[PDB]
Amino acid sequence: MSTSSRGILIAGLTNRARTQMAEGILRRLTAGTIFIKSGGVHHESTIHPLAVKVMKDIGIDISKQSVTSLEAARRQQNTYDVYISIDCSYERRTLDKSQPPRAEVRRRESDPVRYDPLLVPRTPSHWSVGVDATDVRRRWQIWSPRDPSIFHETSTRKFQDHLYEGEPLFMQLRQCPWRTQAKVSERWEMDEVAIRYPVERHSAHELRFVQAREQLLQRSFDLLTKLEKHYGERLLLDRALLEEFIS
Amino acid sequence: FRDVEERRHSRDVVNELPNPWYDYVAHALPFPDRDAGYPDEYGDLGQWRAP
Amino acid sequence: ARAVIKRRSPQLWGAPGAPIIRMRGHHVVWKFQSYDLVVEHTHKRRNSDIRLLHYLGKHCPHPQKSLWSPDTPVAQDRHLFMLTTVDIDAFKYWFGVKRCRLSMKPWALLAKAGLLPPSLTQNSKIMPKPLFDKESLMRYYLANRKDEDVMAREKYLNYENSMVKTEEERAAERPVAPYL
Amino acid sequence: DQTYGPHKSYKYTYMPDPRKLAPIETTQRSEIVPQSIRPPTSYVPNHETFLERADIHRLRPTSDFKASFKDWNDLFTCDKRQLRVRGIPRMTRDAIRTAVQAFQNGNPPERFDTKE
Amino acid sequence: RQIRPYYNLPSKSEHGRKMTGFLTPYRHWMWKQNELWRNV
Amino acid sequence: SLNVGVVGMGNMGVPIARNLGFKARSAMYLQIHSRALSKAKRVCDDLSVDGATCAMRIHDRYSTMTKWCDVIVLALADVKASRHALLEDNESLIMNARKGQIIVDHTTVDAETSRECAHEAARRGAYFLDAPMSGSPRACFNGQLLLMVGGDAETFQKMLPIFHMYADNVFHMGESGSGTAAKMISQALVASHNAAAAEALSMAHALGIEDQSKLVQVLDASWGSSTMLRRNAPLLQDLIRNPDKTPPTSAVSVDRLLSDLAHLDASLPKRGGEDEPFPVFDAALRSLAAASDAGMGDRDLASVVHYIEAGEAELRNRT
Amino acid sequence: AIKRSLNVGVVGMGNMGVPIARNLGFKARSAMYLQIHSRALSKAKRVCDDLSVDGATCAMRIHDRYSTMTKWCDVIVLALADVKASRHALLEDNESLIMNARKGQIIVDHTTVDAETSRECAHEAARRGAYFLDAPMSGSPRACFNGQLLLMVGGDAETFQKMLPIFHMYADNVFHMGESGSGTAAKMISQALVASHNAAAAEALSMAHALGIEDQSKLVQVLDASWGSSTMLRRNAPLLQDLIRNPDKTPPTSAVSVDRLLSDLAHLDASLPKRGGEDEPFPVFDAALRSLAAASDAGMGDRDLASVVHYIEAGEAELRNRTHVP
Amino acid sequence: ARKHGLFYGKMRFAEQKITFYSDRFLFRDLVNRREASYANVWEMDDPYRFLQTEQDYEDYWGDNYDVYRRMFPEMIGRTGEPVQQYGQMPIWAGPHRQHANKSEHNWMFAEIGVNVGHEALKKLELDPTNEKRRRFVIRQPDGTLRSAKMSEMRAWYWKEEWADFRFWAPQMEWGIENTPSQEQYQEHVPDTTDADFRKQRRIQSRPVKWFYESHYEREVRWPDVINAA
Amino acid sequence: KVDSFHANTQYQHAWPLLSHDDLGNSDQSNNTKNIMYSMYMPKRNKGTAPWFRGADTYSVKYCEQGRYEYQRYLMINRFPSEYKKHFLSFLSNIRMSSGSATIPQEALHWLLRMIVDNFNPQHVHYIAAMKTLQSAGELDMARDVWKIMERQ
Amino acid sequence: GGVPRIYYAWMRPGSFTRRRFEKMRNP
Amino acid sequence: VAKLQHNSAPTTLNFYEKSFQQLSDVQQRQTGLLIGAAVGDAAARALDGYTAEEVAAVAAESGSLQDEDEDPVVFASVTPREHKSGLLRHHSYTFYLFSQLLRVMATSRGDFPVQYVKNEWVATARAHPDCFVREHASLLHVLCITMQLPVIYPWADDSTLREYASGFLEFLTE
Ligand SMILES: [Mg+2]
Repeated sequence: MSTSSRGILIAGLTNRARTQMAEGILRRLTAGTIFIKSGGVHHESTIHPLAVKVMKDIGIDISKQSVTSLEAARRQQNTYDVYISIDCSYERRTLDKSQPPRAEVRRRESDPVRYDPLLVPRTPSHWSVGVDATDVRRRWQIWSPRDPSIFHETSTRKFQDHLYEGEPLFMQLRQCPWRTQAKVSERWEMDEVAIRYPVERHSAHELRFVQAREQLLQRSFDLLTKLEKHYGERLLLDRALLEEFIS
Repeated sequence: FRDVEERRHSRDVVNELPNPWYDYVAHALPFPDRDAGYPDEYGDLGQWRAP
Repeated sequence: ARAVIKRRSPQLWGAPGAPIIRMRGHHVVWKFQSYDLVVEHTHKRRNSDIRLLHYLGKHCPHPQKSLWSPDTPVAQDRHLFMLTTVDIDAFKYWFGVKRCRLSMKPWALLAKAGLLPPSLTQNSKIMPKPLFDKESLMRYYLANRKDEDVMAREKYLNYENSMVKTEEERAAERPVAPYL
Repeated sequence: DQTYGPHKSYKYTYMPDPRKLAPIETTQRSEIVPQSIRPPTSYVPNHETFLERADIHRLRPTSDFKASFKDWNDLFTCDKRQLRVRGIPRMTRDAIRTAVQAFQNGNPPERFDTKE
Repeated sequence: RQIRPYYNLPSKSEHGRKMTGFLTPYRHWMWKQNELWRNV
Repeated sequence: SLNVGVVGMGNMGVPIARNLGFKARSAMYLQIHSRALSKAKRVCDDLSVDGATCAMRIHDRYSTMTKWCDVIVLALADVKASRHALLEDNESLIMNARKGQIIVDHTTVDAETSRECAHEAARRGAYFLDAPMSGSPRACFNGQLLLMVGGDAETFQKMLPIFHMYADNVFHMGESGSGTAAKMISQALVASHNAAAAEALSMAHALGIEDQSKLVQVLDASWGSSTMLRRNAPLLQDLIRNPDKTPPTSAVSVDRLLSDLAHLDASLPKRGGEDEPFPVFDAALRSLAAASDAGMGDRDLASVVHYIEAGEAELRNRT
Repeated sequence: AIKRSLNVGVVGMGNMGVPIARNLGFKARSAMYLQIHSRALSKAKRVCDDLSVDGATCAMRIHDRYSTMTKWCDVIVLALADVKASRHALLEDNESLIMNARKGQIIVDHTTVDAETSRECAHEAARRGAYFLDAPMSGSPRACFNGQLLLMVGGDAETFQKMLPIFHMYADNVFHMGESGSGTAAKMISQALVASHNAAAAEALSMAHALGIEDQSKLVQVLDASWGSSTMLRRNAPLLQDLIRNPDKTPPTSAVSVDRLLSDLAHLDASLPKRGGEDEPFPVFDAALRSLAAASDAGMGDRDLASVVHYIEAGEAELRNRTHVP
Repeated sequence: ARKHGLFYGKMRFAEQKITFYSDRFLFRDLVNRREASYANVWEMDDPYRFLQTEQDYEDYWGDNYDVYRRMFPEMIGRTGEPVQQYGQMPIWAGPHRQHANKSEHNWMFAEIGVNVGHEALKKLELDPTNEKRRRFVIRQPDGTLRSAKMSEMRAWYWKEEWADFRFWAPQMEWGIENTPSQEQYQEHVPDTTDADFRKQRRIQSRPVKWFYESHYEREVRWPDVINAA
Repeated sequence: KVDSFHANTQYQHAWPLLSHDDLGNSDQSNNTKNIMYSMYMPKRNKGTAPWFRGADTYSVKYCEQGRYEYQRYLMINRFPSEYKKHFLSFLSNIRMSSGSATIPQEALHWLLRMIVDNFNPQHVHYIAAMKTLQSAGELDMARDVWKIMERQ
Repeated sequence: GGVPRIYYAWMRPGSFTRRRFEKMRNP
Repeated sequence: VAKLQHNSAPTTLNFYEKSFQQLSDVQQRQTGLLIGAAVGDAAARALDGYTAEEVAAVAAESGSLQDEDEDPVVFASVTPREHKSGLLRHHSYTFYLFSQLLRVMATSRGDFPVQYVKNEWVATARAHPDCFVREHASLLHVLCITMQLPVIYPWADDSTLREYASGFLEFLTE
């Protein structure tokens, strides 16, 4: 039967490793009955060759998939029902994208410096996520110096003063505060796996894809169980992957 | 909040570097230590008021 | 302390009050608006030719393109730039010796320079404010408190003076055999 | 077949400054610090209740714009430009944004109505 | 500015202000908590 | 405060009263009316056993509901039941309406029905709003419905906190009669996009494209994208590649779409001068009618793909 | 065996070719040598002049003959207007690119063509030893400026992996549909859905005017909340309402036209198989074809697709005449 | 770079200076600088010997030569200055305020004052071997406090738009007439007993960790072990 | 269509290598045929031209000088009542008792600012500074006061 | 007035610009 | 020469990658004695205390190299035994006194007496008494500490260097 779900968006920053594995897992468990669109912000990449091999160990072939942005789906943001943001945690996030991640803030229970859980609260889970880092969109602008309003020497359409006029094709990022308009909105915190650290073996870099695979198997099982109580239908049609996951 | 921060600062290896904006004051005298050329003590063209 | 109070700019404790570090603007449009980090009084002196106490610098709130990207490429060099001049010695003199006041915008600006901690109004909205109980605080204080002389010596180094001579320097500064 | 420009030995015939051709990288504040949305509590269960609790001033008619938002998340995600394009006056949208940012910091709108 | 919440002591007075500055002990306790967080 | 009264208990009538009993924390008084008093007592007992925060009343006639409640909301099964309850009964809600009452009808009725209901309510002094529901019964239980309210503007602004208790998307179409037309246009676009998706996937199988899972990804990012194209294509793939396979039954059926499409041709003006001033609308309607009488009426809306050529049978022979 | 840059050429400065060349001139920072071809050298000089004064990061080179464009480029990308110009530039000319292709070249066609043209182009490119990809583009020139174009690459997968860094400079959604001719069929299906959804949105807004709905934007929000949403409806509904409420108002000219969509649907009809010597019936698609033909026969084919509305019943006139002849 | 509708000229000299024929000492300085200079410098000479990698070779001569030559007027053994980073002062609020230093843009801060901001001492105020160097800081958008680059430090002064393509300082004569004597530097008579500022700066430089273990002549020894003894 | 009109009516192709001037000049070894044009320009400009003092260097003496070597000895005379007032002010500022608002180092500071402001510190100032620094236990600061007295 | 300030350098007899002007006004 | 920008390629591989181009030829050898000792001590940290047969057993148990992975001996992924105190899990105890001597040398702005670093070194040995009694007054540990002394002035002769180092060599053997 045609399902009542209008679509599933898997938002990311690069659409390279984690969102490609999440599209492959969610398509198998729903048996292709639900439209699933996985996209990112920076589309200038290919699917990682370890992301295809690790998914091939289960039997999922994501080699037919492709890296694509969500720019076609930002105009149709109100038409999709489910919105998933797969991004790294803000305590472990690094902006250079060339180092291993930092250590999170540790709290006391019942040598890293542990904090008090009453003095340092832990961002309680009943709150919602308004905008994520995956909720941006690209904005291309060009200020050409052949426009006589920009070529004039007293003009604010330049990012300098005395060097030149205009600016050739600069890119800025907007915000998309429409993830709360979706019916089901979740955020999945997973570490980065698409960038290899300073010196690290191929067996150790592949192991991070295996650990990111088991987290995506658990989170997709919790997502589809929530959506089965939301719509009221059966969305875990193929349970051949879950019997290896439960056992 | 002071002791936990000072222990975390002493265990951290990155923020143990010296900071010239925080560690010291470079100069506290009212006059600079070397001559920058100024003043001129003379007039120029179009200046009638001298001194 | 007037009969008819100036309704638009009220202050505290009369004029001229404590010296305060402010970020004053110009009467121009936003696209050419810049700010001056200045030290002035609590009430602005409009009857003087000396309208400020000290000028700490100029902040440009518009981001500039990084014109120095091919010099030495470091991490996050091609991002935009916010240019500001900060008089370090005059700020430390008016902050420590004269004990001036601070608005929240110069505090947030100087926290970016490494001179001050982040301000009280710079809120991390994902982390709530702490909750204090005296029993847990007493247990943590009795778990690890510093020694009395060590605390006194670190206070003496931080507040009183930090250049205290060693014994190897006292043995060097003392006179020698023709006078000793 | 010809190269563009009469010089034909230069990479750029107009010879601009090489800092013009330098790229500009970008990073949103959403990558630095996220924005969370608190759920409605028992004190403010709806968004019209949140607007009526914030109406304390005569010149800030906050309770006049209950129809300007669809639900709680639309009230708590709109910035001041989106309040401006919805047709809200300046003091009213400033009071709305201040009440939203105070509720985000942990301060519910508990203030005395100073109208009478 | 000193905040006047709705659950303060109301002054039933037609010749002045309608709400006093007399708090609740919960307001005293949470003000002490905010005082310590500023004291750090 | 305002007293609210919900009339009619069916498959869709119960969760509106359940959400009005849940979210109204004893501020707005709740009254329940039904076609039978036993069903009203049953739904009142069901609201009583699971936790009721507000007092609720049970009535067997519309007169006490009129004299007690300010706001009356109706959720019935068919058009003729709402026409009997609102206008044709002796103790009618609109013919005996109080001045200042607000009567909202959530049934998909014709345009003339909403027009005469608004006319009788405007002569009585009340305000009539037509707001037909779009959504699932479980989505109504979770609080997600689409409402297109037509009526007065300030009356619509008075009904926004009541409409937000059981619906997320509540829009104002304008004057009365514009809310009941929006559901007709919406289901007409649903039928047209379903027929277009069936024809497009039939031509995709005719051209010999073997990978449809990548075809929907590019077709969603093109200008010929639609939500029905995302919905029906995994079922349409199996219905095309296995034409002997019977389509499965769904919640939404061909007859459920044709029941709302049967209101549109009565609410439209006379087409007999040009005989077809709506090409793809009748091109989808004939395919749905050919799918209905062949035994596939109760099944899913993806059954149009076997009756695409049957939509040409009423065009070659009738001309 | 010289370590050098990639010679990348763009043939045809038209509606969509010049933003492709501008994106390749901006976003390729000293990694390629750009060639720009046109029939008139003044247009290529104008495009290279605007790229030089706006500030480009690569060196550019104008061409006026296909022979130097063949012998210079490692990668050739064609963005032309119609199938006839693409068939002339690829196969019919004496100096054409595929007929004189060197060993190892890669030729990508962004012009939407028929299936047999792409089949013969890929066959002659494989015969010469080169590679051919057919990747019909979907999007507006404003969407081409923002780098958001839709590409359906048919051809070799390793050539697709080689050409993805060039395809990601002006297109975000780039899919590999499979063998040669798959992307052309995908473009045909996409434009068939475009015409069908345009006719559906036209009839929807005519129903909205006939039933007395004043504003269209709230109807667009209602349809976005429900299952009746489509891209062409949200694209056309303000102009559809302004054309229906003002029934004498002439539509404006857009980048897409009735003639271009009719040419692409004619390619689709030439590429669609028949059963039993007769055409397979599709009622909604034939109804949209009748409306587009009635819009094009009145001289209103150069304007936007919304121009079908003032001739939609006229399309039925085109069928009704075809009923009364014996 | 030339604009369209106007004519341009050519500078005869870069600076308004006094001639070297006006004095014998300026003449001898010019002759001694020309002997220590090249006549034509190419890609293989000693001022271009810092280009040890072909990537640096293609970076310097390609697409940024007009920026790389405009860094410093005189040709030196490099093109700029090495970048070093500073330590962050401890924020006693802890992780409540650890997010606030990370921002969108780079925040550049420069020093001003009485001692700082004079262009005539500009190469003295950007000298890394000067204890009173003009302090610059740049907070990155990820919160890192680093120093400024050489062009970043020179951007805060007046423009210096000339370049020296001849003089190479390792070719200076040092054996016959250029002989700096230690007795000439001893004529200033720098003494530590007559002025205590140098020893005070040395005391301000050294760590003060001994003040906490003062009571723990007494001299500091290694910790004596009792488990191994 | 809005880009087809805006042509390059602003820029021009750059100067080639070994090019001449628009006035006909050229950078040769012989500049007798070349001329200067500084005398044809207007004499004063409101503002600063982009070529105004673009390459202007200063003397080496500014960058080879030591610290505080430019200060000449100025005999700043004043009234004797001003002498009494400033001596009493500095003597009261030295003798401030070290509480929570005053560290004892200020007793060394107000002596030093007495010499920076070109006053001769009397013997009572040295006596008060040494007694104030001995009362706070700062003996090396008192010996530094003695060294300040000897270096004067 | 009508003449620019560079007029005496442009039209000086023997210059490049004056010889170009005399050559183009009389070929 | 320049390739198409793909897979989000980084501009620089390290913070100080292009800062080493901004040093002289002697300053690259001055920092080579400092940074090269820091790289070498961190590479052999995980195999500290291993015998020659146990090091060869590490390279034998991992025989899968894709030619992008380096030698498994350098920066090994083996589990350490004492596994450590706080800071010493990345560098040895000899490097802790090496890093404290470098920190004094940077702030002293040149040559400096041994008394500036005496209180820094005895605080480490008081914190790690097990690593102190293993390595004190040995030829390997003393030589690794005083290795960084000719960075202060590399053109000095052996007579000046051994005179300056003798104040450091006596306290490390006392
Ligand atoms: Mg994708």
